[PDB]
Amino acid sequence: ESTEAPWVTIVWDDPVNLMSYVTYVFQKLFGYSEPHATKLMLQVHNEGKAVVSAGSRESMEVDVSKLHAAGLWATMQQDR
Ligand SMILES: [Mg+2]
Ligand code: NI
Repeated sequence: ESTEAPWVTIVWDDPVNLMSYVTYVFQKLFGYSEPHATKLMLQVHNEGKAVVSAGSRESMEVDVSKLHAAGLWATMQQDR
């Protein structure tokens, strides 16, 4: 198949960061509203991970880097 396909950024639950911090980071880095950021934070915390953004591989690479700088456990993968 082709490599021009969409990717996602995933945040993984970590035992150190405050829930309030994670909500704030999603608002700050992605411009998300409070209800949206809180829902994603709670999904990370209750499911162990959440897709937080989606787009091209190169765009997701930026989101991962931004999240790492904020101290969050982020990875990216191709979306199937
Ligand atoms: Mg994390
Ligand atoms: Ni998917």
